[PDB]
Amino acid sequence: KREHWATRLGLILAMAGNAVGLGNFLRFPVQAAENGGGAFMIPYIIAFLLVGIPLMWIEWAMGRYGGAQGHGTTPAIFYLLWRNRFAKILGVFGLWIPLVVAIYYVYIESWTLGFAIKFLVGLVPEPPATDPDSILRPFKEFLYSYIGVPKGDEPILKPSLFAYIVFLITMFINVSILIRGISKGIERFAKIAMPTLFILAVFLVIRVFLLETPNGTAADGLNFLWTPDFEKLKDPGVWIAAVGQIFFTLSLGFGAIITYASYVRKDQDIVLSGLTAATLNEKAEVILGGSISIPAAVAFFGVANAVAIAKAGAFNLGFITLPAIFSQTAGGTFLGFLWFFLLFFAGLTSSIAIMQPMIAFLEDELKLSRKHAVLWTAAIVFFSAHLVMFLNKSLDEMDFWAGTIGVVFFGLTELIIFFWIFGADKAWEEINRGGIIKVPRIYYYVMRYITPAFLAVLLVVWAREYIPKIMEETHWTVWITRFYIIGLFLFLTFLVFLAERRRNHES
Ligand SMILES: CCCCCCCCO[C@@H]1O[C@H](CO)[C@@H](O)[C@H](O)[C@H]1O
Ligand SMILES: CCCCCCCCO[C@@H]1O[C@H](CO)[C@@H](O)[C@H](O)[C@H]1O
Ligand SMILES: CCCCCCCCO[C@@H]1O[C@H](CO)[C@@H](O)[C@H](O)[C@H]1O
Ligand SMILES: CCCCCCCCO[C@@H]1O[C@H](CO)[C@@H](O)[C@H](O)[C@H]1O
Repeated sequence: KREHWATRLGLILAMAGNAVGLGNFLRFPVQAAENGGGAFMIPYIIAFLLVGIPLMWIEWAMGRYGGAQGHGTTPAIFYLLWRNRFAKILGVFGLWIPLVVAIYYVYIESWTLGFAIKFLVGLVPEPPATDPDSILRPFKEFLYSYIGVPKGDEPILKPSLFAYIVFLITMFINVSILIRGISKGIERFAKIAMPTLFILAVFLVIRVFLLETPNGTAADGLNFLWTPDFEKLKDPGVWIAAVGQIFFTLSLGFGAIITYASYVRKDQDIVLSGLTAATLNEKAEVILGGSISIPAAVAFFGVANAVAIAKAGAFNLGFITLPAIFSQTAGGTFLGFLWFFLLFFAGLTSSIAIMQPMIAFLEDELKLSRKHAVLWTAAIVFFSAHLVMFLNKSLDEMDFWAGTIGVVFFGLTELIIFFWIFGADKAWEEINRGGIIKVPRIYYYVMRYITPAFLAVLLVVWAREYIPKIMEETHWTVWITRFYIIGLFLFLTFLVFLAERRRNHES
């Protein structure tokens, strides 16, 4: 009846693949540097222990629970968990979030593929020594020419022809994997991509470790992230930043886990498999990820400038700073190729995970073939992405409502539906059923009180500090993007309507 993962190992590597592309290498280093890396470890571990693990297991169980009844998607899974019309409209969010994220994410993934192509061939800017900004500016210009950034006032992006071609290639590659299916495509690619990612990261970590400059060494930069500033541990903002990173550490709230877990067999383990996968992502995020960006930056610019450059963001550190830092070292363009090849493969395992929920919806509810479901989903993403490519703050706008506010809000709804409405006793049985290991009794208290309290705190905080703080100082072109992604929610709600009408006719 339903597709299933062939092997336990490929399932875990596939699941681990979702979180890797969502800034695993870039986000964690920045959050630690802003909040004191050594000090930041304790909040990060508490959040991973009291938020990430419980929610991951909740998502795994909801996916597998729905997959037994033939549904991999939250409109139907919520309705099975909660027999109410409002659960179906709430489930639309769980389709909407991964779809909106995909609209701009695959485009960003294309940037790594294009940059990797340009670096491999050596078609990169070369700074002439040494001025911190004069090294950074020619690469900042390089990204802007690729994206088509205007002067600054204009809201129009003029993407390069090369960047458009690469976006098509990137989309075609996504389709090649997704069209093969769960085991022939996703699972086969994850068994190839994850080890390749591991070798590049380790290779990069060793290479970065050997970087030295009169401004500093890379070993000094590594020491900045493990020596604690215990005085910064008392700040509530560090705890707010720790919980938020965990969502990107494990790709919680994007719907990828649920849809993936729907192809887990009804009696297969989710307790050990999900715990292993979440451990893989955390180890890769801390060890491998938190050892390439910051240490290389500290070596070239010293500790002080590095924090000022780490405050420029995780994206400014990934496409401008690190390529400019590798630009000066021996074999540096090839190291930039490796860095960008790493990002692309990490993106590939993630872009296929957030496009699979829409593919599952068409198959499960509208009864489309995999071929048609993959192509139609590809068409919708490719078409909608023209908004992200040509409208200036459009990417930023989708990232906020879907990938920032949306995922955290949806994570709380998953908890309440499964553990409060569906029943905490029922949900506990569903989680631990078929488990190689069993969840400890303490997590029943955590999943029912601690985890929802932490999320509601993060939300109300992330709300008041982001949502209504500045609703008036955004340019008027943001309404274009808001109008479109609101139309997408109406489109999905109509499809859920059609799906019920066909299900009321198949009787
Ligand atoms: C395959 C479907 C094509 C849809 C066309 C989208 C609008 C065209 O897009 C433009 O194409 C030009 C070259 O063709 C590029 O130079 C421009 O960068 C790009 O903006
Ligand atoms: C692996 C393939 C990567 C994409 C290669 C296509 C690069 C498109 O690049 C374009 O090619 C044109 C020539 O036809 C030139 O006139 C344009 O200046 C150039 O931007
Ligand atoms: C595509 C047509 C959209 C029309 C835009 C809505 C009317 C303009 O609304 C604008 O919204 C901004 C929100 O940040 C405010 O800062 C501006 O003051 C306001 O003029
Ligand atoms: C913001 C919440 C409102 C978004 C638009 C929902 C209004 C449409 O209502 C929809 O009608 C359908 C009838 O079958 C039902 O399947 C859906 O559950 C219901 O949400």
